[PDB]
Amino acid sequence: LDFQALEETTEYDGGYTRDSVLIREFWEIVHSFTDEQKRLFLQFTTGTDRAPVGGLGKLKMIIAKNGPDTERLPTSHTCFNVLLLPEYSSKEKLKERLLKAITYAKGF
Amino acid sequence: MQIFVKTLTGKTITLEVEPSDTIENVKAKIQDKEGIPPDQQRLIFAGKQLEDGRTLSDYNIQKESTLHLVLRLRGG
Amino acid sequence: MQIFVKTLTGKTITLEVEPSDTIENVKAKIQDKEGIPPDQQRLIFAGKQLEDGRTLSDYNIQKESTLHLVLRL
Repeated sequence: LDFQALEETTEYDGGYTRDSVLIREFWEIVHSFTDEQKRLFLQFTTGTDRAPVGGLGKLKMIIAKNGPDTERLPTSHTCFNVLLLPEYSSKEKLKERLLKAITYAKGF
Repeated sequence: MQIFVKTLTGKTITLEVEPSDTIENVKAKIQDKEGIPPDQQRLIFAGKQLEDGRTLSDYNIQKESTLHLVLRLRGG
Repeated sequence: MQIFVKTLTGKTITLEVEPSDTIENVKAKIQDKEGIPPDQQRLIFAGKQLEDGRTLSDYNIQKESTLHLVLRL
């Protein structure tokens, strides 16, 4: 699981850029995940924990701005590896909501 | 009365409710305790999804009945 | 286009498919290269079990996408 290949090929949508404070807070949270938190995040956003042939960079993950600050949880579409992330007010709020999402969600 | 809402983490959310409480009120209490909006919640009791507009009594949910919370998030 | 199919054993089968191919066709092709009958195959993409009557485009399977093969019995 190379989450650095995943970050290198990640696109951003809805106003997010690689410079967005939220996106940098995001990658700080994701790179610091435990191996199980990493497998959960991948299960949540791509539908599987096992990396593809070619590596995590093949996912071409998209992180799309899901509107302004809210307590609404992040959502995903696994047929596109799209993660809808609302612009959260903090980083610990982003970590808390994101972790609750990938731990409590199962199904489509 | 007390009811329990089990998450996939195994965590149990204990709610103080009345039998005349609607399913909307139960989602509101879960929202107050967890932050999850009601439209991102799906509540399961006895294999049935709980529908708004009905009371816990209509589902014969009793004291210390256990419901299951699954979150509608990863619709892919 | 080219796609990959990784098994539980870790082996990866490389297939050349067209996006309009149905999942019956992919299972038949897996049978052709590895001998596994299509009724012993279970193909997953994006966490979803893939239906035989569907095409690869219906599941947004693109070039160099990788599916997962679980053996179905």
